[PDB]
Amino acid sequence: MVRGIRGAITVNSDTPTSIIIATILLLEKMLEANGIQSYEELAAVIFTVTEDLTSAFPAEAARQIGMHRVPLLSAREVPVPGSLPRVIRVLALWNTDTPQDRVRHVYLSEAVRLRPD
Amino acid sequence: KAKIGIVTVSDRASAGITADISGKAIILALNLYLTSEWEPIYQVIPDEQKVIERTLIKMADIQDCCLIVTTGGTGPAKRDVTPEATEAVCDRMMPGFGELMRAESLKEVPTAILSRQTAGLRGDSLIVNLPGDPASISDCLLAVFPAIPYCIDLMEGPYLECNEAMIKPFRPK
Repeated sequence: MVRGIRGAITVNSDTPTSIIIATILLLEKMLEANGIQSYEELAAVIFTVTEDLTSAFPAEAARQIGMHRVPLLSAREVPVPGSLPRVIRVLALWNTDTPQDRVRHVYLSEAVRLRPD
Repeated sequence: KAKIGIVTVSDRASAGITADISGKAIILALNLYLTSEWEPIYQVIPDEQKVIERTLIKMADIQDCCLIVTTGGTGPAKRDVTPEATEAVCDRMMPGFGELMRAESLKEVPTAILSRQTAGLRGDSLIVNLPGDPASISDCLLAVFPAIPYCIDLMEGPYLECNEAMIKPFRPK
């Protein structure tokens, strides 16, 4: 019994500092918005970045906040022309029995335009 | 051990309505920049000029902060009075900081000329104004910090040491 948590955030530039900070902020807001106490509830966390973000792996942000024992994997987002630039997307696999409609998903900064809810 | 001040100027934040975020990003950025030992002095205060003046003075004169970083209230709105509070507590102004942050944001947003951010020195403490928008804090802090450790050197302050993978400061020999 697993539920996916989706997250997204943008950055103004492709710098290692800005990528890590934004991922730390996003990751911690998806955890708070679902009342997740310990990292041991996470089966894995998957990241995607757009073509214009290459200066750092988003996985370093998880180790920056103590997710050394959490499996992480990153990949490249589909380069759709005209889509939102410099987006870091997250799919966290949450070990819980929470109903689907009660899982809270977090879209931050310019990435709020991605979902109209 | 070095001490760095972080001042968030926001009415809604200090009242408890909204979370800081902007101050959190500044502290996260400093943790990525610095490898040497440092201690954050963090304050959230409303948009009252006299409160900002006292908060900067306490951090610089009482708590011995070699660098104080502010976020919020640097625009043309009526309640935006952070630049005036910074000029009040500083005996000397650093005009190069304000010029650079506007020149970098001007590459992207034309309204960067509406920014009134500035920077100055109170004794041997450096005070720098950052924007209120959390998205702009990383880019703005990253543009000026390469010069900050050498500035604190010239003021006979702590020797800040940086992670060269996150930011590369400049120091002549």
